Amino acid sequence: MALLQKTRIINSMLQAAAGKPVNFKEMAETLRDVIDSNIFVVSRRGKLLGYSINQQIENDRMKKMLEDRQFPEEYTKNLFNVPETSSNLDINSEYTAFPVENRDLFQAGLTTIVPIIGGGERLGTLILSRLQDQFNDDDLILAEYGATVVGMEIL
Amino acid sequence: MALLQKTRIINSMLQAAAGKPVNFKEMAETLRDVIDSNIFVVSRRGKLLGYSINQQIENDRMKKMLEDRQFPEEYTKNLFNVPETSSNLDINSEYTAFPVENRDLFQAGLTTIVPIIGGGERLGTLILSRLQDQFNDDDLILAEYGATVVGMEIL
Ligand SMILES: CC(C)[C@H](N)C(=O)O
Ligand SMILES: CC(C)[C@H](N)C(=O)O
Repeated sequence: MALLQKTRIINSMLQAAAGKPVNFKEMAETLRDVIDSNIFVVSRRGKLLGYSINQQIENDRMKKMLEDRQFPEEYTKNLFNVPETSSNLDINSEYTAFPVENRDLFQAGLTTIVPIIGGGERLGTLILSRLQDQFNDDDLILAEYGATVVGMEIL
Repeated sequence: MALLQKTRIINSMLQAAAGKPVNFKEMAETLRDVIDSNIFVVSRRGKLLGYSINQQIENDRMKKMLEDRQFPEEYTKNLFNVPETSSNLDINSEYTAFPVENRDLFQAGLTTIVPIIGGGERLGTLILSRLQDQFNDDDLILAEYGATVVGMEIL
């Protein structure tokens, strides 16, 4: 589908949701639907504000992070070192959203890191991951739209 | 410039502005910059919440509307009859944003009507107008992004 269709999908969701008690789970599921990727909305200190999983993986440490709603400390800290969107980061990147013990299995795993920003403040990070299919401009548009509005709905 | 560049321009503006006292003038100027068109954010009852003019026109009734920050009653009412974005509406459309006494002069004037919606409620209308150049998907994406976030910043 065309980009305008996908943006319309986010827009209808935003239009109906404003105002109800903010729903990051819903935003993550929407982005997952239009970007076709795993979605994690991660706070400054690693708290999962929302996520939506597009691939079930059999890694226990990963399943725990989602049950805990908490990403690792070091990994989460290091996300501040990416000041601007950085896309198509491969399995060997320190920023990969796939678990490192499974690099062999997820050799084609791609990660996109999107700073969530609001008031000149890095409020969090929106992480996108999936297998094999390179992220393109359209995915970035949708990703950044979502990160911007999440940055707003965080306030 | 690519769409992703233009969306980045709106995004930086939104990112710095949240939160300061909402600024519809700034939003209108931004959209004008990226869509290259006149921009009017019109309330349910015709109040100009914001505008940004890309073409100065010599029509006094129009200059008054902007000084008053109020569009006409009938015209404003009839905007509810457009439930979804309707673009590239010509000079002879009842929805035209050009003054009707100057139809001859503005024969190539095109208008796009974008419902501003929030909570299942039509909150207003975002109107785009310009001469000669047809609106395309990219303009609509930018227009609808802006209308959606205006619908939110109205709440
Ligand atoms: C999955 C993510 C948090 C990181 N690459 C890790 O392996 O812990
Ligand atoms: C400009 C607008 C409000 C309308 N077409 C009019 O002529 O009054």
